[PDB]
Amino acid sequence: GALTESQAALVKSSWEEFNANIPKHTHRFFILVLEIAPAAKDLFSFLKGTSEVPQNNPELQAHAGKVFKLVYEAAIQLEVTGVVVTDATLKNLGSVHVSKGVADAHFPVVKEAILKTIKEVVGAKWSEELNSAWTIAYDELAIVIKKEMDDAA
Ligand code: HEM
Ligand SMILES: [C-]#N
Repeated sequence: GALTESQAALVKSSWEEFNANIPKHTHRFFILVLEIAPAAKDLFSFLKGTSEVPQNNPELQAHAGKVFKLVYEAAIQLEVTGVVVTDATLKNLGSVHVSKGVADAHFPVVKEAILKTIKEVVGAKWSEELNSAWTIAYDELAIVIKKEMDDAA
């Protein structure tokens, strides 16, 4: 689909819609995670010892916000430039996932959880053209982190 001027315009618009509600969209995101794979719970410091996903934990929120920002920035960078750029951050990202016990087969867990999360966020505006646009941008960014994990291992 490439990322036409028209597709980019579609991701920006839908990201703005997400940040518009972080405590919601972020706790939703962790539930769609534990739906797709329950075991994942022992991994997060702020989920261990708990029984349910904390709803107002600042550690949790600041964590999940950072995750979606990174996927959006990725899509514009693809329409403008044509690529996703690897920096210091994405590399420190890759280290911390390894310390914590995270693997690659974990990644379609977090993707579906994010496409389903954005399908929920845009509702009727949803198009093929948009699904195509966030699918392209996640896949392009995941390709880049998995790359830094394998490197931190
Ligand atoms: C494009 C895809 C992904 C993005 C953009 C992303 C982003 C992030 C960020 C920004 C942090 C916090 C880093 C810090 O500041 O110290 C982090 C932590 C973490 N990540 Fe991910 N991530 C991705 C995929 C995954 C996957 C597939 C898993 C596995 C379920 C995972 C599990 C974790 C865990 C356990 C931590 C530690 C949190 C703690 O215990 O405090 N991530 N991630
Ligand atoms: C990362 N979640």
